[PDB]
Amino acid sequence: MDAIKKKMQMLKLDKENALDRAEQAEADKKAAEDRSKRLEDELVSLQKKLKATEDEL
Amino acid sequence: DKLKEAETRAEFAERSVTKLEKSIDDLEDELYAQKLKYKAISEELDHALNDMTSI
Repeated sequence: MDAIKKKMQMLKLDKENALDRAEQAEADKKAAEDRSKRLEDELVSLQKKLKATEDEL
Repeated sequence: DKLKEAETRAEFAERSVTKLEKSIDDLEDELYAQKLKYKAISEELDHALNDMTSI
């Protein structure tokens, strides 16, 4: 019929919206986790430099 | 006379023919309209399925 087609269109539009939001959230999560692991490496490096300075002291 | 007993029938079949012709003309026209509507509905269903054809 006709209204069934409208329902089919609507039931896919929200699917597209959800997929777009999912992609955005995935990108943001990956970027944040990469920054966090980089800061972990930074903290390890800072600990090593503190240890070396304590050795010189 | 013997004329009238048949002429009565002669005129009688005139209205018979008129009713039959107008009725059959209406019948064929409405039948064709119904067939066109059914064809439209069937095509609507099939082509609505095929316009979908997954998205």
